[PDB]
Amino acid sequence: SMIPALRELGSATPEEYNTVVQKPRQILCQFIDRILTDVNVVAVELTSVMLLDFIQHIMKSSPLMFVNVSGSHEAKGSCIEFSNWIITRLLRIAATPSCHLLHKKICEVICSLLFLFKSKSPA
Amino acid sequence: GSILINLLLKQPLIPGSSLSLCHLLSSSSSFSLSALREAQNLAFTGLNLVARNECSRDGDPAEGGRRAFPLCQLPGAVHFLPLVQFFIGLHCQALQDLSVCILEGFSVTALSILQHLVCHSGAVVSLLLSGQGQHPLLKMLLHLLAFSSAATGHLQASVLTQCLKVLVKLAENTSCDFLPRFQCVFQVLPKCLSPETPLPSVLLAVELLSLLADHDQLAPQLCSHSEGCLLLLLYMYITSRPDRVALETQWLQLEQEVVWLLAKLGVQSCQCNVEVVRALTVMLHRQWLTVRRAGGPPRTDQQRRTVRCLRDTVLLLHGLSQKDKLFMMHCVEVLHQFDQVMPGVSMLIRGLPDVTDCEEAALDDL
Repeated sequence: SMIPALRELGSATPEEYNTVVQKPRQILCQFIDRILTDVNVVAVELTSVMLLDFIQHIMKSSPLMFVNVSGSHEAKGSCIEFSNWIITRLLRIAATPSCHLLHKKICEVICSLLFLFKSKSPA
Repeated sequence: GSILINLLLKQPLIPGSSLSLCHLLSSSSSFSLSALREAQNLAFTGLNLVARNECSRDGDPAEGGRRAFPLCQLPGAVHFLPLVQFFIGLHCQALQDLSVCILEGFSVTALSILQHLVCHSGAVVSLLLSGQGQHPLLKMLLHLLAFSSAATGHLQASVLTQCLKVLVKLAENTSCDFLPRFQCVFQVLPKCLSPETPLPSVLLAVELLSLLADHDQLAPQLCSHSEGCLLLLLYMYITSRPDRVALETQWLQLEQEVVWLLAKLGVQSCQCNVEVVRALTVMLHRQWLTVRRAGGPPRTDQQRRTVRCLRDTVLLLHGLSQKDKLFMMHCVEVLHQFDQVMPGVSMLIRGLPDVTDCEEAALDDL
């Protein structure tokens, strides 16, 4: 998506920043849904692993996409819901037996996301 | 718990003093030689219930919901509480009067037994849940704790610690609505923090202050006053240590409890707000010194805990860097002492494999 537009809030106010940033967050989401929709469609064999590495690297590269530094209190309810959707996709995988061996790949992204969340604020 | 019966019948929990739990049940010597013999018979009845130990079965599977993993709710425990009332509360009267030492020993033993019961039973807490003046033994305990801090006696030092610990352990498991009761402790707790109050009582104090920040009514209480805020007495005790013994492995514990409190206040989301940051800097240095001289990691678990308080201090100063954005204005005055400690601990934290990437960005700030 527009990772560069996601990096900077710019002219958008926090509430509009919510949408501007949710868009590419939603792109990562769409990528994740098909990836973790079925453990059988994509053999875990543990590339989805490339997508997970990209998700962790993306947490590092775009903390704003993962969580707003200002926090956007009102807006974040949505950022947190989106991260929870991603983590739901991941949990479905972690629920599967074959994907249970591929757990660490599911973790990497979520753990980096938690690091980012703490970085923006400990709460 | 079956262990709760063990604890009940055990050599004096308190080190020394010749205390017999069998005297906590059967001791000739509120007074008048009536109904206290009956209290002793009641202790015997609780022992009878205790023995069978039918309650402590299969890890208390019946209880559910709040207070999850509840110490097996014990009917016998509730029974023991009354004799304890004949004990602890009597000295409280002696306290009301302008000998006492003999009473104080029995009172301390009774408080210890009460601590065990509160910790390991789901009943004596149900008594706390009852509510006011209910749970009158708590009223007696609160009176004693407030007076204990006020007067500095060899008996006063310990009693304060014990009452505080009871309050704290109970407030832990209780619900939020049930913590609106413990609210009364907040007012009396202020005296406890001051150095004049027992150091062991000040540590339990720090613990209960963390707990306060956990409570919604206790939080505002921690920073409610325009002057002081009723907090930062704790910030001041770690920085300046009023103990002749001054064992190094106590101030680290105080500051570490306080640091857990701060991280908890953060997660949960005055001039007093300002003292926590500088005190955290000071502690970051203190924990830093012990490890720096020997070099390498901790040859002590308490030393590992000092290192944990170090990492937590860097992370908490980062949160504090994000907090009151204008961190520098209040920092500058202690800024030299803090700058000495920060970057070397940055190196040390980078050295350890465990340090987190989030703790690492915190570190990055300073």
